[PDB]
Amino acid sequence: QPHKRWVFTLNNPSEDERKKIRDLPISLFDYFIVGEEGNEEGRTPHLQGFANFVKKQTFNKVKWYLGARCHIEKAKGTDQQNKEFCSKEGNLLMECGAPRS
DNA sequence: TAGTATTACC
Ligand SMILES: [Mn+2]
Repeated sequence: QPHKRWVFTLNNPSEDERKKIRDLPISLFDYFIVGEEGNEEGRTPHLQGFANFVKKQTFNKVKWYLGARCHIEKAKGTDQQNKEFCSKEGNLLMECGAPRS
């Protein structure tokens, strides 16, 4: 049930929610990336994220760390694929660690 | 899994 690797989307993040995530300790993660997306024409600003935790984490622990309003899923793709997907719009909020095999 | 949404990796 608890799982090491999760993606997340957070739609219309507020400055508070961005700070919560910004302020996460980097010791929590083997790899973590968060991109700001959805800022272009007629479209929803959101965080596009991926977390590879040091330890496996339950669904509700992940929501505690990242925020109540996040949509989260067990990651099916590799760290590298997620790194590319969450970097695709060119405005990264944070990235720490390195992608893992 | 719940929450926010059409954004969400393979
Ligand atoms: Mn996106």
